Amino acid sequence: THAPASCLDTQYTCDNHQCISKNWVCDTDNDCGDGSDEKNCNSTET
Ligand SMILES: [Ca+2]
Repeated sequence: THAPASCLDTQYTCDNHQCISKNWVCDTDNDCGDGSDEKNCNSTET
């Protein structure tokens, strides 16, 4: 019994509850607007 996450399976759930592609997460461009997809990442890209 798997628990279905928010948004699509291949989608990411931003802090703003936005549903973007998981391939957009931490791609050095804020997709969620608030940039939560970029904030949830561990790299010194600045
Ligand atoms: Ca992004």
